[PDB]
Amino acid sequence: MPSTLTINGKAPIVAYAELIAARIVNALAPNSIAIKLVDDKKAPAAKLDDATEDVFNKITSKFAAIFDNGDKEQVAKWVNLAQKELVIKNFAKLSQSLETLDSQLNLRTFILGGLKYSAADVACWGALRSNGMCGSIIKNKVDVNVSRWYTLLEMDPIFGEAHDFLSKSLLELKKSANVG
Repeated sequence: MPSTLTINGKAPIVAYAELIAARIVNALAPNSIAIKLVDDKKAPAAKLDDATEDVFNKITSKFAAIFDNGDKEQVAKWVNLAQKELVIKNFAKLSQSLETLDSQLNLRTFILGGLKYSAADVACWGALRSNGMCGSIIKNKVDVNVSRWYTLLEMDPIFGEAHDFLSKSLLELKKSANVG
């Protein structure tokens, strides 16, 4: 019986990282996680089974067979940056954090430099997807490595259609609540 991941469409910072993690898991091990929707700003952004705290890392550690690339210390640093810094809508702070990631991606396709993306990439990509402030910073401060890495991952439906998946599912949720 699958784990359940609840994703909240009225969360002011949408749990993209968590959702993409789950998409990766089910892509490689179908029916591992059942996705459930809520649409209420007075509810957790995401919940794995009954866990509301440290949800990303709980998916990641639960499905360790899938998230099997990256020294865990090094993955944690970048997951921390995404969850503690890249989601925060502060221009100066976001500028600095984006510079750190840009420098990291200078000689690398993915954050930790494998052929495969890792949890580090999932967390940072999700964080930036959730944060509307970053687009212009990335452009105007010429974080072109971030730009190219973000576009690369965006062309992968697992990442780039997560928003559309969430918004069509929420539409169908409203349509079902509204049938007479």
